[PDB]
Amino acid sequence: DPVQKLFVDKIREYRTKRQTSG
Amino acid sequence: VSSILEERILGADTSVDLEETGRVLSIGDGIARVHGLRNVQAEEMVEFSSGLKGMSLNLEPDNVGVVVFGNDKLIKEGDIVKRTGAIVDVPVGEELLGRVVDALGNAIDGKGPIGSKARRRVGLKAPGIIPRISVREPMQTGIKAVDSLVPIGRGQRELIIGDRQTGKTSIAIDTIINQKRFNDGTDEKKKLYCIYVAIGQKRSTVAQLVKRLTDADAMKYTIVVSATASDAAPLQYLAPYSGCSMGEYFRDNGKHALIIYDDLSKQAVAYRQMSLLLRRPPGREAYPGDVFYLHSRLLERAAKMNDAFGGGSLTALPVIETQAGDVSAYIPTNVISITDGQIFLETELFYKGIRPAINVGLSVSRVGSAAQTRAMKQVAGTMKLELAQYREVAAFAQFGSDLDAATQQLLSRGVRLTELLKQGQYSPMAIEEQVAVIYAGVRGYLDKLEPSKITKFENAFLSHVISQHQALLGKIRTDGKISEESDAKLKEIVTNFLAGF
Amino acid sequence: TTGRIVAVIGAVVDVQFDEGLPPILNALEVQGRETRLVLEVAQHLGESTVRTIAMDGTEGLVRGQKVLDSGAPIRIPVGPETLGRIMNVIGEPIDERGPIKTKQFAAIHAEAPEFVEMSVEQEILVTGIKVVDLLAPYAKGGKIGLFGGAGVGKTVLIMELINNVAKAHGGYSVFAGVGERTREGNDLYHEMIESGVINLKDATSKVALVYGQMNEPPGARARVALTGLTVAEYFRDQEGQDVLLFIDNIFRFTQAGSEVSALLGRIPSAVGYQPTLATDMGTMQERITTTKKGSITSVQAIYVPADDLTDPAPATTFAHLDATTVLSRAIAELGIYPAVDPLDSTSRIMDPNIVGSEHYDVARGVQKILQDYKSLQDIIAILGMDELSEEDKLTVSRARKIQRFLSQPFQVAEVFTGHLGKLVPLKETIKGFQQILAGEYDHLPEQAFYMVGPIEEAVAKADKLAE
Amino acid sequence: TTGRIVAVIGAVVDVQFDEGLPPILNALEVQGRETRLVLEVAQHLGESTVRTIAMDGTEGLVRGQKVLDSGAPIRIPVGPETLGRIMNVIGEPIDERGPIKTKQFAAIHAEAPEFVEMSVEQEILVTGIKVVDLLAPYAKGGKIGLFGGAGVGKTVLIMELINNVAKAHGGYSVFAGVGERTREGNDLYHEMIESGVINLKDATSKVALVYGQMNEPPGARARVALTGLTVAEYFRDQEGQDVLLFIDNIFRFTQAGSEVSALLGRIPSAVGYQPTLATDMGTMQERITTTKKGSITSVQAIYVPADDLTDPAPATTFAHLDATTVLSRAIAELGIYPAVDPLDSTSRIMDPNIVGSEHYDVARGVQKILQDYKSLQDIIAILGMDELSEEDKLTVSRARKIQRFLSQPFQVAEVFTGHLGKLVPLKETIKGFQQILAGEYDHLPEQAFYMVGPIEEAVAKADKLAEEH
Amino acid sequence: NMMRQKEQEHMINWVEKRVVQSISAQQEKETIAKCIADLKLLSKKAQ
Amino acid sequence: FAKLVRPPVQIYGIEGRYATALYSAASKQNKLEQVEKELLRVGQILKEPKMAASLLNPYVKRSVKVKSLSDMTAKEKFSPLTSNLINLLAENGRLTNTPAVISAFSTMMSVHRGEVPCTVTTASALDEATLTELKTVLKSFLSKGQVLKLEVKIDPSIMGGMIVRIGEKYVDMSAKTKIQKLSRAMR
Ligand SMILES: Nc1ncnc2c1ncn2[C@@H]1O[C@H](COP(=O)(O)OP(=O)(O)OP(=O)(O)O)[C@@H](O)[C@H]1O
Ligand SMILES: Nc1ncnc2c1ncn2[C@@H]1O[C@H](COP(=O)(O)OP(=O)(O)O)[C@@H](O)[C@H]1O
Ligand SMILES: Nc1ncnc2c1ncn2[C@@H]1O[C@H](COP(=O)(O)OP(=O)(O)O)[C@@H](O)[C@H]1O
Ligand SMILES: [Mg+2]
Ligand SMILES: [Mg+2]
Repeated sequence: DPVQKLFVDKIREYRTKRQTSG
Repeated sequence: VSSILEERILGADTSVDLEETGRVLSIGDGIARVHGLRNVQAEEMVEFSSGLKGMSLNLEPDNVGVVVFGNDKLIKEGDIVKRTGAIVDVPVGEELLGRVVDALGNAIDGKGPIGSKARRRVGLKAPGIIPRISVREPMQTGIKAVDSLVPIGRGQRELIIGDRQTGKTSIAIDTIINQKRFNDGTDEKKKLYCIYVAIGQKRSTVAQLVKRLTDADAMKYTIVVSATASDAAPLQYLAPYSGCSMGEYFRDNGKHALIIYDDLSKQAVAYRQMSLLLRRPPGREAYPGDVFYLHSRLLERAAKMNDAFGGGSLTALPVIETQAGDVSAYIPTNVISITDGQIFLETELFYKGIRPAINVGLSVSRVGSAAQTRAMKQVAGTMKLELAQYREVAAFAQFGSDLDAATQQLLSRGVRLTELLKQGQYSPMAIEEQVAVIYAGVRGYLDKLEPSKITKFENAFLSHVISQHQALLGKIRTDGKISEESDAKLKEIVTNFLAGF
Repeated sequence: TTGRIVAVIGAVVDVQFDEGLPPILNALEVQGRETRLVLEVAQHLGESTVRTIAMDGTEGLVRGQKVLDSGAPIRIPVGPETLGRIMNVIGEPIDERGPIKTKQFAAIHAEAPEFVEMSVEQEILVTGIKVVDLLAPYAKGGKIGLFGGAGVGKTVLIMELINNVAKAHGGYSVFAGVGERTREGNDLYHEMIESGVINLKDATSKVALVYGQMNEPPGARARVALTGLTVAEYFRDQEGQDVLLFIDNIFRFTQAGSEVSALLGRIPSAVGYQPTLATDMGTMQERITTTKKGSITSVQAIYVPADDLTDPAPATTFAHLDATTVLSRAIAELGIYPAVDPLDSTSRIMDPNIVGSEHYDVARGVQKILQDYKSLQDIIAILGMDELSEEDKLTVSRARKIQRFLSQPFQVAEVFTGHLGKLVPLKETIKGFQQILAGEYDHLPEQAFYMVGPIEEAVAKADKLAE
Repeated sequence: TTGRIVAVIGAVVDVQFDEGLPPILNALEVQGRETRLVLEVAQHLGESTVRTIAMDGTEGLVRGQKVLDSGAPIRIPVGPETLGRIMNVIGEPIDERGPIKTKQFAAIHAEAPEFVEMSVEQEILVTGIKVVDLLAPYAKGGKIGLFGGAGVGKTVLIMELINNVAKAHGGYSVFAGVGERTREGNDLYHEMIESGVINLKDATSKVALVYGQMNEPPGARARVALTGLTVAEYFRDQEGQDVLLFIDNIFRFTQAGSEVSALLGRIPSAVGYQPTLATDMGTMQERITTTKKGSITSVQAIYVPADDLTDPAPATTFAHLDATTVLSRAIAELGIYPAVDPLDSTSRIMDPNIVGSEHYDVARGVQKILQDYKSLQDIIAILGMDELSEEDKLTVSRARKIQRFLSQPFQVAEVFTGHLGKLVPLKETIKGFQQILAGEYDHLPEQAFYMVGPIEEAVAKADKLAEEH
Repeated sequence: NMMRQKEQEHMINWVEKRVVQSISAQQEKETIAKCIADLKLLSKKAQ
Repeated sequence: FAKLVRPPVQIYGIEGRYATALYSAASKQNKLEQVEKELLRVGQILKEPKMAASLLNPYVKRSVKVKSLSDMTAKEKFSPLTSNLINLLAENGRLTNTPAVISAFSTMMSVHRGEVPCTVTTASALDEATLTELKTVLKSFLSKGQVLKLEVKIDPSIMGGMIVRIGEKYVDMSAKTKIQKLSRAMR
């Protein structure tokens, strides 16, 4: 579950761009 | 919205695999020549690196000829083709009803994704000789001419053949719309789950079609596959089998289906291109040697399973376009010698005003008396004989006078019957209303009424029977025969009505 | 010997043996399938490779599968236990009744009887049908041809011929369904089960059905008439008896051959047909002959594409036909059943050297009177009965009586008319017609003869309905 | 990258690459040519080769010339700066007026709009032509086609449709002549300058032009259609406008494909046409549909070799049209210009829900009467007209009246017939045909209805003909 | 709807374009170790 | 015809037929290794400017080429098999593609001795200790006896991870494909 590097990288970037909205 | 796209990311499959692989040697005209793939099954789905698909059609000793499922602009000599191990298969189920899917069962409707659970091959074999049982039930098409003179039982292939713009798709769509009354009612032994495969048409035409079906609220039970003109040749050669498998699911699940290929003379052209480019030997009109096996192994899945295999069914109405009544061309005869009938449409009749332009002289159904309800059987036997008598002496019509009163009677009956068979567009009629009209027609309750007015009468009569004597119609429908009481009641309604008009 | 597949181009496989090749026409079993896939060699391409035509769907074949050479051409069971069964081209039953337990096997590719075997005397096969045995007599070991479409009583005529031959001549029958619609295949199976030619209970069936469906790949619709021929060659040779052989249809035989020839890459011939059309038809129509052990008659349905009687397929078939039986719709409206047309039905043996002078004079007189009546029909229709003298009205009355007397009640058709099946022997037909022509019965009402067997029953019917 | 020419057979050049191959459909620039020569890749022959069709004559090509991979398919200028500018297949001006100063380039090989984008609305268009507006009404923003052999009137009819709709149309327009005469090319150019739709002084032009006239090599006639289509596709998508797209011919496109198919090593299909006829036509005729982003009214003049409508080219094209208006030579040799065949012509918006009961029933009465007239002609040829019935001669006279009434004098045909152009609003056509079918003009001579606009002109002509009697 | 469609179809492109430049960091050792472990598992499960 | 021993790998075309013939003939007489040595030798011997120039001109009578090849093959003292093969190629006119033959034969001998092709395309430069672990783990894929012939390749065009080919088996764990896969899945 934690192994995926680029997948969870996409997830982290989506969280960051989510916070950017507001 | 980002809160929504992270479950989009999570719901993926990141894992990798040890997979086989070949490399393209050549490409062009939509035909890759992959090299390698030593363990590739004939007719198997391979995937190119760029993302396209392919169906490894031609296993030659040194290379495998794959046919790309799309523009090969994305492919180059050197690319990697990774096999998947799976023959071509498609989703099925009742999740498709109301959707629009492409040749591979991918929703091209927007409107969300398909939620099907079960998939199914596309190259299955037809049921054998024992599973089938004789064709007995009728498929009410809602069209007066089709439903009385050239009947269509459930489990029967019935070619719809005719020149361009004579009303073939219109017949198929009237058939689709008619099933609403059944698919809204209760009994599950009369529900038909129409399917409509659109091959070679342009997306504007399929869009207008789905608009008609939605207006008539006839999509809640229809699937609409579509391999439209811009979709590469393999996706048109393969759409009919996707449709026929979506229908085989119902058939072997004890349900009743109905599949309309439109046209098949464009699947044949797509297959001819696929072959000529793979360099397979050509034949008459350049079609390969399989253009009979092609159709035959398709139109032979339309069966009527017995009661031990479920009791399901799958009608089939392949639409064929003939170049100026050239029924002797290759494909028209290939598909006329596979099916159980033909509903011939002609353009001399379409412009004389006989719409639907069916040509009862050439149209036949090889089940015949069966595949009709006893009521419609009683009416249509006499109607068929009367029309046959009319046709053979219609040549004198232009004179009429100067002739024996017997042939004058024959013409004065045939004209009324011909005018009764004229029908509107997307106005199918339940069987009992057809029986009422054709009873008023064949028993002489119009011979003294001028032909020009018959159409009026027809409509008026219907409105005067639908809103007044629904009990009589229900009596005819629930038991599909005309008991002497019902016969006399019909006579009284017809006579008294005609008197007051 | 085990070769390996090396190519799968459509329905044409190519197998690469090493140790020793199989001679052309051997059947190879493809190892690793669940349904029995059988290839049949058709060429040798050098380099220990053979191009085989596949007898079933070739999806899922992998370059490298093992193909095991059987040793002899496609082999089928041919005992008497193949009676009342259905079996596909390779001899595998498809009636869901179990294995066809037989002690014999026969290869479907056997050469025609040598010249010494051929029998030199042209006999006449007594079918027991008045019209057929009178105007278009069927010859033993002759390739009859049955024209006419559907709705005119063709399946009923087939079942009646089967029954009559099984009773009169004590000879079994066969039914090779070349390209046989699956729906119509099932309907024919159940029609026979009804009429009783096939019998599921006691093993006293008179037909050995053979079906190459319309969806089976082309290589397995050409070799189904050969399966029927082998099943019937067993009865002719190993049991010395007459046999029927219905090949419905004999245009789909040429169609299957043409498709196979195109697949093997051969240049198309005149109209797109295979270059070997004539020889392909010959090497199958030449086993249907009367040797000294027995005989194989054959009633082959014919489709004439686009009404072209010059088309190479119906032009290559007619070079073999020894008869004809033009079922017509116009004669079914009158109710005269069988619908066999008397004026179109030809026959090569309708010659006084073979049938006999009496038979020939009677048949020619019937034909002439029927032609004259057909002509007078036009005058009557145009002008009226008045326009005719009695020198013509007598011929009209005789012609109506004859047209009636040609109708016969079949045994299998009891379900329709209720009447009893009458197997009128040849002599009775000849006497009846020779007498109706001699005016001996010009007074009986026509309905005396309608649907009767001999003439004596017509007399009895006249007496009954005249009181 | 940079490859080499290895073979030059006819108008097909095989180029060998040592670097990475260029994908299919790219554009390759042959170096050292006075006039820009652009090949398009169409295959990958294996062994690091490619095979390309050339858009200009292959004179002077030398085995070994260096060839530069452009990188992307043929890119052409687009925008409102290509209005009134003639263009090549490769978007380079051929009007001797200097480069096309634009900002956006577009690649001609795009994809069709997908099903979710299709627009399902349709409403009649008024072309001011009696027969067309009556029996085959033209859907606005819907593909149209003008079949018919040679010399029947396809070009004159397209000239009329331009003359009327173009000026009477707000949004831009494009005319993409594919493989037709060059004389007609400059005739159109001059006519449009006269009309003012093209101005050589201001930026007020409304029509862009594209020309692959038939002196060009086959490689450059299979693609000029795509150049014109690209320009119009831009005016639809990016400019959010209404576009008229005239193509003439669009059979030269399939013919020019057929010319090079054989050299590309392809077995030839039915009638010598390339095996890939249907899909090559589909991938083009489905970038012309109206979508939810903009509207294209596409009028295409489709040749018909030897007036055979069964030929694979027109037979295939019939599936890609809304309104098909089949000109006929049997009717053009009676002097009934436009030659339209009232019975072969068809339209998708000929349903009473979209034209109403009056128009629908007028048209169906017209068709019924014309077909009945055809049926009688079989008889009049044995009897003679005198021996006919008395109710028939009425129908034959009415059919002749209608057949003559469907003719019309065109604004561009003032030089052929010497007449004056006429337009007829739809309501008036319906009025006239209602009256003719009802018998209200059964007393007038037939030659009163020949080459007249509204019916009132028919009565005036009947007068002026009876005066000189 | 239209606004949401625009929003999401821009979000996807923006973030993917950020990622295709974020991968240029120095995480190579982790990727190589993970891939060698994947080889371990594939080889084990490949026979 | 006489039974012949098939190669381990199948090569197709002209070179395929000639290489198969030579390999089967060499397997008999067991002269495979020395046959490959002589094949490599003729490789260069057919690249000298005079020989490579006179064996392309089509106006040198065929018999002239055959005799010149025979004379050259006496000086180089080839085995009967290799001399016969050079002759054969000479008079069939197919010597213009001699390099195709020997190359194919090499691929026919490599698999005979069991050296499966491999390849590891890396995101960027790679260490050699990493290459050590790579080889030691890829050896886990072979059968019992085979050998690994790994041809490394650097590739920054991919994003991360690596692409490993082994014979045919192709395992792709490059971050680039992961990115496009994710974008596909969540689109
Ligand atoms: N029952 C009818 N009454 C009146 N008009 C009809 C009827 N049936 C069909 N038409 C007309 O026929 C025209 C063609 O119809 P349709 O598309 O069904 O034929 P088609 O052969 O499928 O056309 P194509 O072959 O071009 O796809 C339609 O415009 C329709 O108006
Ligand atoms: N001897 C007969 N007596 C009465 N009716 C017959 C006779 N022979 C045939 N028929 C009629 O002809 C029809 C023939 O149908 P069938 O044999 O099933 O297929 P086909 O119409 O192709 O022959 C039957 O339905 C039957 O009513
Ligand atoms: N409305 C018209 N009135 C008179 N003649 C016409 C009309 N339309 C076309 N023609 C005739 O047709 C010819 C032009 O044919 P054209 O349309 O150029 O052929 P194509 O349709 O093959 O391009 C003219 O010479 C003219 O005689
Ligand atoms: Mg249609
Ligand atoms: Mg022109």
